[PDB]
Amino acid sequence: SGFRKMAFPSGKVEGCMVQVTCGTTTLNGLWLDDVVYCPRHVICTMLNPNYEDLLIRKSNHNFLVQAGNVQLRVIGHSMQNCVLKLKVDTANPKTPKYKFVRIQPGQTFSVLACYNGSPSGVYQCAMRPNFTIKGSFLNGSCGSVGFNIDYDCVSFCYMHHMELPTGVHAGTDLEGNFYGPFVDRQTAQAAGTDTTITVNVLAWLYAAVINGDRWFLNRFTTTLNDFNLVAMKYNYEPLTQDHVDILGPLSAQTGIAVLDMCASLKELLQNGMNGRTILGSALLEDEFTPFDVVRQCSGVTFQ
Amino acid sequence: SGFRKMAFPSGKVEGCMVQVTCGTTTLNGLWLDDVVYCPRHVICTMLNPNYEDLLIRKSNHNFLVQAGNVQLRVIGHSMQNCVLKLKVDTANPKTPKYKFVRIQPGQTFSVLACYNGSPSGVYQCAMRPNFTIKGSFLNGSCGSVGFNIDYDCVSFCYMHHMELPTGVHAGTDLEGNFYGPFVDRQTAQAAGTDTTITVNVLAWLYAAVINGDRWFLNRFTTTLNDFNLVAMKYNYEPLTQDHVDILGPLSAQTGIAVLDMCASLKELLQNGMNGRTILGSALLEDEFTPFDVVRQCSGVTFQ
Ligand SMILES: *[C@H](O)[C@H](Cc1ccc[nH]c1=O)NC(=O)[C@H](CC(C)C)NC(=O)c1cc2c(OC)cccc2[nH]1
Ligand SMILES: *[C@H](O)[C@H](Cc1ccc[nH]c1=O)NC(=O)[C@H](CC(C)C)NC(=O)c1cc2c(OC)cccc2[nH]1
Repeated sequence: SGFRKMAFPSGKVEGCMVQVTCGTTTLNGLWLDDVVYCPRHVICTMLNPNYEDLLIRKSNHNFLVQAGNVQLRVIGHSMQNCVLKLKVDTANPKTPKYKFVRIQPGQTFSVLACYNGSPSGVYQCAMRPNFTIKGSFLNGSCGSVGFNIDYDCVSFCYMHHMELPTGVHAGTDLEGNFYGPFVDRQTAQAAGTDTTITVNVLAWLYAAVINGDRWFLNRFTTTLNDFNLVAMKYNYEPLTQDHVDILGPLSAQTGIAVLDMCASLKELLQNGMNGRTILGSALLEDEFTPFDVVRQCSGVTFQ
Repeated sequence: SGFRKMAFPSGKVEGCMVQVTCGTTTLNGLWLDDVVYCPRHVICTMLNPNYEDLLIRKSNHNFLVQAGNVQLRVIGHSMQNCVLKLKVDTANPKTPKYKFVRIQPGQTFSVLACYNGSPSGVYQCAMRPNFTIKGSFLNGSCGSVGFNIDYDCVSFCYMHHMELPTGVHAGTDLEGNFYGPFVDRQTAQAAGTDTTITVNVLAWLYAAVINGDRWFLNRFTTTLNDFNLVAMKYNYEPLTQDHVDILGPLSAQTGIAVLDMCASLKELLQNGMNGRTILGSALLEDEFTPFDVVRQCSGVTFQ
């Protein structure tokens, strides 16, 4: 019993973290096979950089790459969108089975926060509809990564580049393409309007039911259309039928049809919890996907 | 910027997790040097076990220990309080620098939840004043461990044995001694009355200030005595001067004396947040120690 915001075991990713220094800037890189991936702004010195030019100047030896104590000789270098790829003379023996994936807003992943090539800690978070994440990142964390694990395969989805004036965070996929409309410039860039991930809240309510919190379960039902109208008023993402279907397995487990839970959520948005808590929380939690709930409640393990 | 409930990187502990089977029961063990530590109730078959007797029957070969794919030959076995120690013929090459510690209520640690010797995920939690933890543990998780990391040293403090009727969790230190008044019997054991960790709430308020949430900061001050009276009414641990001193460094950082923050908390207990949030939360968070705050806000890393 019990429901926690659980992160993936981090060891497979820990074994890939390195430190990358160019001139005076040091940030984190990701060492897979004989390539180190890192954010390209390590070659900055930055209000508007011309990264292709800065890279003509730079030669391999200008990149100091340290894997713990060991220095790794850079024998080649290239750029792909906003990430630098440093070919090194040594393949990482701890490289896991891996993919690069681009996630969708609403999906979750674990962040391994690193400084100077060493891990500080791990937590789970959601890609917000506005393509930001509400993380815990200080200066020097750039190049920390986000990931999911599927059995033995690490799917890297996020590399950290920037903190916005709002104090939320923004970065790229491992092909260097930013999530959302940001650029890797030392300029102030505004977020974009966020909304709550409605399908995730419903998953979290099924998790509550599975654990034992049911007070919020109202006797009524509703239509997808009617619900999506009450949602718009409270800044909630529209629920699609793809979402309704993703919730089917939880619905079948708990004996509660999706539209009934939709009724029960519709109430909460209108009356609040009146001092009550769901799974130890007093706000409606939207950073658990339906998969996350099934994983945690089923004891799914990795390898 | 940003404050998350961050767990320790789990890789050092991942490298120690093994599967232990006796007859039909399989749970998790901790492999350090040539010893595997696990909960002794793996030799049960359980309403009131006589563990010393069951162990006379058992011979080494009766313990099936698997480290991933590899079987580890048990060449000796012994009990220490509620944990079994299985000497194996092979020393774990991934053993980290480590200590066994017994933590104090109010302190925090990370849990690496495992099943069948494999990790499911990692999260941070607090030892409650009543010596329980509010975890996420299913049947078969027993032998999962809790730990802290200090640079390169893993300090193991918790091994999981039981879930109480309340659905909170209870276990031992790595010397097999239970936290709180529980026993490893298949019986229903009641918790004991819990309270909120007052020093941790204050740390969490300094964390808020450090990040930018200050609305709750009242202009008044108060005495330790006066505050501890308002606390008792709301089921809050008494704040001692040892606690006040542990908060000194945060106080010095933020320019806010400890007793002033005590005034500002005294209000919240009396008026609530009136629909407002501190660090994205609408309840007063008590699972961050003062150290946890400084670690996270300072970028402290491990190795
Ligand atoms: C890389 O380690 C850091 C990450 C970081 C810095 C500070 C706080 N939290 C963090 O996570 N990245 C950067 O510093 C960016 C460097 C590159 C992409 C140019 N810069 C920013 O993230 C940044 C820059 C600015 C301004 O510059 C005018 C203005 C306002 C906000 C801002 N954020
Ligand atoms: C070990 O893997 C499990 C852990 C566990 C089981 C179920 C749910 N969450 C969990 O974390 N431990 C056990 O099953 C204990 C076995 C040993 C210590 C005997 N048993 C319990 O934790 C337990 C036993 C009971 C009752 O037995 C009459 C009654 C009520 C609650 C209860 N908990």
